[PDB]
Amino acid sequence: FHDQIAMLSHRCFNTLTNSFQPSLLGRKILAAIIMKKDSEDMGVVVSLGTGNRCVKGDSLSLKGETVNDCHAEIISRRGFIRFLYSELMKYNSQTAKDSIFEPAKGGEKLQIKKTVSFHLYISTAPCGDGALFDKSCSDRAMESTESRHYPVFENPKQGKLRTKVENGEGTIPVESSDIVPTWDGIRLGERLRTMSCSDKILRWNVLGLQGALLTHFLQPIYLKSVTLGYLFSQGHLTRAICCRVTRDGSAFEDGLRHPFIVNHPKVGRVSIYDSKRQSGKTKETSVNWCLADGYDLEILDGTRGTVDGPRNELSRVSKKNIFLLFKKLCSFRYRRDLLRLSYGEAKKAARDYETAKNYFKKGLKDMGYGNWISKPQEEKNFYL
Amino acid sequence: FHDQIAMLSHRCFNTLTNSFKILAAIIMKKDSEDMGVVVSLGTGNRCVKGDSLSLKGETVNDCHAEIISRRGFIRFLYSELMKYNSQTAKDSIFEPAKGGEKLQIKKTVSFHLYISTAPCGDGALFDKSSTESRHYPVFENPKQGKLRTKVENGEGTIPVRLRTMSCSDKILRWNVLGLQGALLTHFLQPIYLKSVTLGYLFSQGHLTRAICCRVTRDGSAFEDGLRHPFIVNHPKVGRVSIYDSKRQSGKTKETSVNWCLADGYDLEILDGTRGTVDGPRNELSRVSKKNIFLLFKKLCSFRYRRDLLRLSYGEAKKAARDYETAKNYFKKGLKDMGYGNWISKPQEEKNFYLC
RNA sequence: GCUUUCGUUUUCCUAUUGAGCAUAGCCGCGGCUAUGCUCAAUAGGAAAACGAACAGU
Ligand SMILES: O=P(O)(O)O[C@H]1[C@H](OP(=O)(O)O)[C@H](OP(=O)(O)O)[C@H](OP(=O)(O)O)[C@@H](OP(=O)(O)O)[C@H]1OP(=O)(O)O
Ligand SMILES: O=P(O)(O)O[C@H]1[C@H](OP(=O)(O)O)[C@H](OP(=O)(O)O)[C@H](OP(=O)(O)O)[C@@H](OP(=O)(O)O)[C@H]1OP(=O)(O)O
Ligand SMILES: [Zn+2]
Ligand SMILES: [Zn+2]
Ligand SMILES: [Zn+2]
Ligand SMILES: [Zn+2]
Repeated sequence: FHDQIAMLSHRCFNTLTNSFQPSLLGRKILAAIIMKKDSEDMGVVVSLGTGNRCVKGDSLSLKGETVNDCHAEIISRRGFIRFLYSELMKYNSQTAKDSIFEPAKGGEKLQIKKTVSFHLYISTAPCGDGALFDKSCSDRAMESTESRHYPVFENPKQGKLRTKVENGEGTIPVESSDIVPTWDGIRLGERLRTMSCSDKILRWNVLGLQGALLTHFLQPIYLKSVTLGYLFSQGHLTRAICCRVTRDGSAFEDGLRHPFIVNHPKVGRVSIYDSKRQSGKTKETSVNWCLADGYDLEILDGTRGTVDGPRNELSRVSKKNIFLLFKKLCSFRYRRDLLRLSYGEAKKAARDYETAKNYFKKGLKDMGYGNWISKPQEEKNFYL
Repeated sequence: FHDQIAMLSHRCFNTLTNSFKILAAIIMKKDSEDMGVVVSLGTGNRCVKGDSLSLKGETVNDCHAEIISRRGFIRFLYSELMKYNSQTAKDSIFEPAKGGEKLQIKKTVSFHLYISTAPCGDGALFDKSSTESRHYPVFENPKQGKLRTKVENGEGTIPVRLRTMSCSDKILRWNVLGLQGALLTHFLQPIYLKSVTLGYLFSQGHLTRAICCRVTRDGSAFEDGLRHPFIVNHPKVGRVSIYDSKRQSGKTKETSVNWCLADGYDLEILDGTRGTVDGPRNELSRVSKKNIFLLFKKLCSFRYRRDLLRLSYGEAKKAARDYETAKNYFKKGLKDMGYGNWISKPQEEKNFYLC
């Protein structure tokens, strides 16, 4: 099953970039999101991302003209958001049966179908909490019929909240670092910190894959499976994405309001590993692709968060673009009240998601993990 | 021009540190031909917490670079005014003012400011997106111009628990109310700046709004209301031609450094977290409000002014009706333009009697 | 001891400008056109070795 998913992703990517320059043959982390219409359906790759770089501290934009992280699975979810936006433009009364959404209780917001299953394929494991192991301890693949998760908590430093920092390799925890995120502080030379990968999947599961922007229109979309081409671990990943939150009993889950409930998807490894993995050859290119694009494999610069080339125009997976798509959806959905408001105010306007996020940070702090280190408030709130 | 200012400031810093990062400095120029000499110098990017507050004003609060440099310059001005006498008025930079009651600085002498980076607050609100003489600010979003308060454990600010105002705001307060401090308006006319040199960041519209031109956004109705001899100063804004192109994202030193012309080689170190001298003995800071009050009392005793020897620090500060009116009008004008409310500390901190 | 940014050395290619040597051609002893090699300056792309960025697994 996982072998089919990996072959699907690799085939789509290779058939897309067959006629491009050879300079794309270097080391790259390839991450895709594949949809399955039903159990018997073969499945089609619905979102493709590459790139392993983040903007520099000076490169940050007060008008949202950068992609803060160009990472493989992060770009994969940005393309997934673009796919969801495109589908919501496609979604209507006539194509409801073919579409991938069905209205929830009251019809205010939609949810994915139960047959339609989402599977996040990644070449390697997500950075941060999901990478607490060693290469020589990479466990093999077994076929378990049960859906029961077995997370591991052997050390108190496992499960904390971590951040990836510019110029700084690895993932650094969210300690009680009293440096409040401030814009001009960063400009004068304070490091920029970004929420890590697995720490940004805990949210996708406790809160939603759609982010806080998209929860105004659809119910939280949950991963149905995570397939890893490399660095797969059962307990570590299962803790990192779904059950680090509920280590201390159901008191965390029961407090969380519907529909923002925890969810333990199925995890898996590709049937046959890929032999080639060299430490070097890492390139600044980032390939972004959505299913609605066609044959355009957009190329970006991760050191600067913009399109590769001397022109270096605006990309399409950036906060400005995603907010333009937000405005397009609002115009399509007649969301006039939210159509004339700002960015951070729009993120906070999701009362349910905001309260769920606050409960998330409160519980993460109570279990001795950490708060939710964020960007400066004037960077997460801008106008166009 | 501005490259000369930067080189002079940096060589003076090196000269002070030969016997032994952000920087602000104030230099004096007797004339165009003269090279110029430093009078104030400071560093630092820290502010005290909410637990080290002093009811008697024994601890310095705002430990940033520009503010401590201004302080130090105030101490130099106290020493320079004390050195005045009728025998050596010609060689001194002071001359009697109108009415003969108060001194003033000479017309040829000018004061310039160099800041190694854009000041915090409204001075670094721009992303990557000396021929002139007119000031042209930029007003793009309502966020620009809002008063900001320093945060604890950080270089940045937050828009408007102990709270201190941002560096750019304070350098607006100087330009409006002069550099002469609070207790020296009895005997001294206000002293202003002439130029500003931002050696590592620069915007021809952002700094002029940060320091000078934001009190002129809604017209010239703020200068006329202010009473003479208090006027808004517009220093000439410049950037060093060749700058350090490389940005350090690592940790920095929190200790502030200060020096003034009258000190000589007595470089002083402070810790911004607490507000005391760097040392296990927990020494009293020589630039604290206590020392300023003591020097003011010494100046009144020397000048045979027994009138102000009875009053306390707060009473002496409010005794000058013109200056307090100028302050109150400045704060009201900042409030009126929708830039926020100047967070004034309670009067109990500065209302103490020496024992 | 594995896990983004700075640089140093070497190699290769493309583009622009200038000089030296040799060959073929033409015009009124002189001058001009084309080709091969060497050097000097700048821009872009690729690879190898080494060094530092801070900080947590
Ligand atoms: O870019 P992403 O990795 O997809 O996540 C970004 C952003 O993180 P970045 O630092 O990378 O920009 C925010 O994460 P933090 O600021 O907390 O670190 C978060 O928004 P919040 O700050 O409100 O949590 C999230 O938003 P969402 O919840 O919708 O997924 C989303 O923001 P964008 O939609 O602007 O990309
Ligand atoms: O010593 P500084 O850092 O340069 O600032 C202090 C103080 O500011 P902070 O308490 O924030 O550090 C006062 O500002 P407020 O807090 O009261 O708003 C104000 O003196 P006032 O109490 O009279 O306002 C000011 O300037 P000034 O020279 O006019 O006094 C000066 O006070 P000191 O000169 O006593 O240090
Ligand atoms: Zn990552
Ligand atoms: Zn689980
Ligand atoms: Zn500052
Ligand atoms: Zn001005």
